[PDB]
Amino acid sequence: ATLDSWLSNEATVARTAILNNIGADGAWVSGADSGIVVASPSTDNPDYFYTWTRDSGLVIKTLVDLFRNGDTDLLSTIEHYISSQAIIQGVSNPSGDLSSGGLGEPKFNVDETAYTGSWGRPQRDGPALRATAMIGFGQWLLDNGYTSAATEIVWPLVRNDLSYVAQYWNQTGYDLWEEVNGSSFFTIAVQHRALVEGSAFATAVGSSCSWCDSQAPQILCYLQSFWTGSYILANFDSSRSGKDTNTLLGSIHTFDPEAGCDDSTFQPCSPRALANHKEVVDSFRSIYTLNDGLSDSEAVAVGRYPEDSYYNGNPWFLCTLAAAEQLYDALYQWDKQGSLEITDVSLDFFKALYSGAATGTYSSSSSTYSSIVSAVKTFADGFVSIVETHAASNGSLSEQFDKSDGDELSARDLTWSYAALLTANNRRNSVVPPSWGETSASSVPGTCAATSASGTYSSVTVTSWPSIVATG
Ligand SMILES: *[C@@H]1O[C@H](CO)[C@@H](O[C@@H]2O[C@H](CO)[C@@H](O[C@@H]3O[C@H](CO[C@H]4O[C@H](CO[C@H]5O[C@H](CO)[C@@H](O)[C@H](O)[C@@H]5O)[C@@H](O)[C@H](O[C@H]5O[C@H](CO)[C@@H](O)[C@H](O)[C@@H]5O)[C@@H]4O)[C@@H](O)[C@H](O[C@H]4O[C@H](CO)[C@@H](O)[C@H](O)[C@@H]4O[C@H]4O[C@H](CO)[C@@H](O)[C@H](O)[C@@H]4O[C@H]4O[C@H](CO)[C@@H](O)[C@H](O)[C@@H]4O)[C@@H]3O)[C@H](O)[C@H]2NC(C)=O)[C@H](O)[C@H]1NC(C)=O
Ligand SMILES: *[C@@H]1O[C@H](CO)[C@@H](O[C@@H]2O[C@H](CO)[C@@H](O[C@@H]3O[C@H](CO)[C@@H](O)[C@H](O[C@H]4O[C@H](CO)[C@@H](O)[C@H](O)[C@@H]4O[C@H]4O[C@H](CO)[C@@H](O)[C@H](O)[C@@H]4O)[C@@H]3O)[C@H](O)[C@H]2NC(C)=O)[C@H](O)[C@H]1NC(C)=O
Ligand SMILES: C[C@H]1O[C@H](O[C@H]2[C@H](O)[C@@H](O)[C@@H](O[C@H]3[C@H](O)[C@@H](O)[C@@H](O)O[C@@H]3CO)O[C@@H]2CO)[C@H](O)[C@@H](O)[C@@H]1N[C@H]1C[C@H](CO)[C@@H](O)[C@H](O)[C@H]1O
Ligand SMILES: *[C@H]1O[C@H](CO)[C@@H](O)[C@H](O)[C@@H]1O
Ligand SMILES: *[C@H]1O[C@H](CO)[C@@H](O)[C@H](O)[C@@H]1O
Ligand SMILES: *[C@H]1O[C@H](CO)[C@@H](O)[C@H](O)[C@@H]1O
Ligand SMILES: *[C@H]1O[C@H](CO)[C@@H](O)[C@H](O)[C@@H]1O
Ligand SMILES: *[C@H]1O[C@H](CO)[C@@H](O)[C@H](O)[C@@H]1O
Ligand SMILES: *[C@H]1O[C@H](CO)[C@@H](O)[C@H](O)[C@@H]1O
Ligand SMILES: *[C@H]1O[C@H](CO)[C@@H](O)[C@H](O)[C@@H]1O
Ligand SMILES: *[C@H]1O[C@H](CO)[C@@H](O)[C@H](O)[C@@H]1O
Ligand SMILES: *[C@H]1O[C@H](CO)[C@@H](O)[C@H](O)[C@@H]1O
Ligand SMILES: *[C@H]1O[C@H](CO)[C@@H](O)[C@H](O)[C@@H]1O
Repeated sequence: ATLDSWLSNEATVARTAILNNIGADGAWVSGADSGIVVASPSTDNPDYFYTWTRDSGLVIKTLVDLFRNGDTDLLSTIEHYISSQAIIQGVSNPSGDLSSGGLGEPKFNVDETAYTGSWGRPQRDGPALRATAMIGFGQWLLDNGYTSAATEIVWPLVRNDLSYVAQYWNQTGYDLWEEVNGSSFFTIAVQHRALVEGSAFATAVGSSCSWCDSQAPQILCYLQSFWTGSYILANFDSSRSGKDTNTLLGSIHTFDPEAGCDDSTFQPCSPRALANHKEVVDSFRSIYTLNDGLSDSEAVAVGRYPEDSYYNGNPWFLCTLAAAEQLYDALYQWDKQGSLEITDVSLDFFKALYSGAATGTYSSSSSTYSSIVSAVKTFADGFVSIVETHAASNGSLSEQFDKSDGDELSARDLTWSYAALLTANNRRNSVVPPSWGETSASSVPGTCAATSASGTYSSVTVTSWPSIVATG
């Protein structure tokens, strides 16, 4: 259809736009140092001309996955990013130094200097996201015979971030939206993932991560507290409803293609994540004029949380895309398992799309399965069509689009918007990321403990990169 063709062209635009926003040769961000991912080229109203640890880590993980799938030209970009982080980790900033909390700093200036003004800090998701981005590249290096680069450059950088996560996971901080000082779902979810794949990577390079091992099960134990019985609470210490796309992002960014529909890790197809999907998406149905007249079986424009007032509270391209991505992931999981189960917890999600839905197990050859997957795919594509409808004529994607008229607003050419388009398109095409080991990390301890483990910190100096030749 036109969505299919639009997506193919948009994937090309998205890749180009991301590169334009990375220093020091990116066309839109002159001034940014080598390997520095800039959030948006907007220098004023709003000023997003900074580098955030979260946006950078999410964008680089996307590029690493494209690279591993054959986009070999991205090699230099990834190397520059890793080199830049060896420096950033050691930059003294308002959150502290390398070994005293500095790794939790949310953003830095594009020239690698500290941002010293007031900001919601620290944001503890950053080190976890950066670790996940680097581990993926480290895995490729190991697999392709560049052991020294993996052991001497990547591992030591990752070791710093993993130590930060194990030491401070059980402390409050700001959420991914940089507004709530408390304990956040997305953050705890990505931290659990990071420690698990961090331990595997440490073993692979001939080292160890005892703090990853002792803390991962405890983070998972705590993660269970976020389930309210009807949806996933986005944050503790908040007065809001708790319905927030923060939870959809937590699910899609911790999606493991080898995982079943596991409730303990909130996988995309788990009953808990499906129930949550409907609760979150439904919260935007009556608050945006853009959604007027749409039925419960139709996709709608999705924002961050219903109480949002940032730029008056509007839908976000990356949030609308996350709503579609969780469903593409679920379709993949059901297909791989050869069945789909409907439980009392997820019944409402299914009933809204297929009125004949009833609890039970449906094999992939059954009529019910066929009806449900068709309806889910159409629903998911619906979210992507809304994005297509409001993207600029040349493919530009801003941070937000107007709740009433759909015009683009806030930061223009937002790097994260482009990465979210790339991942949603990939999942739609059944292109999935490497597994992180969820199948051996979904067991919940019988008793949760408020605890931590201190790892180790050491400054890394990147002398040089071996002449890596990527072909495939
Ligand atoms: C698809 O097509 C679109 C349309 O062409 C493409 O988007 C355009 O892309 C160009 C870049 O190629 C952007 O140019 C920059 O513009 C800003 C100014 O932007 C503001 O003003 C614009 C014009 O307003 C006037 O005209 C319009 C239309 O007639 C009218 O509506 C308005 O009322 C007014 O009369 C606005 O259009 C623009 O709006 C957009 O952005 C908003 C905020 O993000 C957003 O909310 C809106 O929805 C809208 O999207 C906005 O209000 C210039 O400041 C900027 O200039 C810098 O960069 C150029 C090089 O690109 C350089 O020559 C300049 O010297 C300057 O350099 C500084 O900034 C750079 C980073 O941006 C940095 O690298 C430099 O080192 C330097 O930085 C230093 O100085 C700054 C000083 O503040 C400091 O902060 C730094 O720290 C540092 O010291 C560009 O000229 C267009 O804005 C943009 N247009 C739109 C509509 O988005 C799109 O890219 C295409 N997509 C694809 C995939 O191809
Ligand atoms: C450090 O780790 C320890 C160990 O894991 C953490 O301790 C656990 O903390 C959770 C969260 O506080 C706690 O769960 C609460 O248990 C209470 C009963 O024992 C519940 O009454 C409480 O209810 C809230 O959460 C429900 C979902 O579980 C919601 O349905 C309900 O509406 C409540 O949420 C509202 O109220 C809270 C107030 O707590 C508010 O913050 C929310 O925004 C919302 O308005 C919880 O279920 C566990 O009992 C604790 N476990 C142990 C062993 O002590 C500790 O929190 C961690 N600290 C940090 C900073 O990470
Ligand atoms: C770029 C972010 O801009 C906003 O965040 C600022 C906000 O404007 C400030 O007012 C202040 O917010 C404080 C509240 O005023 C106060 O009531 C209480 O909530 O504490 C907060 C924090 O001190 O600081 C924050 C920054 O911490 C906006 O609200 C954020 O959502 C914006 N973040 C987005 C952009 C960024 C880069 O692309 C993304 O990483 C992030 O996920 C986005 O949400
Ligand atoms: C998640 O991982 C646990 C082990 O930690 C398994 O028991 C479970 O079945 C799922 O694979
Ligand atoms: C599954 O595994 C976890 C550790 O990963 C245990 O804590 C739990 O008790 C169960 O054996
Ligand atoms: C947190 O608590 C655990 C036990 O609950 C310890 O093993 C750890 O050293 C830290 O004190
Ligand atoms: C993490 O925090 C615990 C306290 O909960 C300490 O015991 C540990 O040494 C580390 O600092
Ligand atoms: C936690 O504690 C260890 C020692 O117990 C330190 O090496 C680490 O830097 C952090 O302070
Ligand atoms: C923690 O452990 C690392 C790795 O052994 C040391 O290099 C560091 O100095 C600290 O003692
Ligand atoms: C801690 O570890 C780093 C990484 O190997 C070294 O660069 C530093 O000198 C210290 O031994
Ligand atoms: C590790 O940290 C030191 C400062 O302690 C820096 O000089 C180095 O560049 C790296 O960031
Ligand atoms: C990397 O190594 C250099 C020395 O070669 C240190 O100065 C730096 O702090 C980091 O340990
Ligand atoms: C690259 O190699 C030099 C060799 O002298 C080290 O000093 C530096 O710390 C980095 O590992």
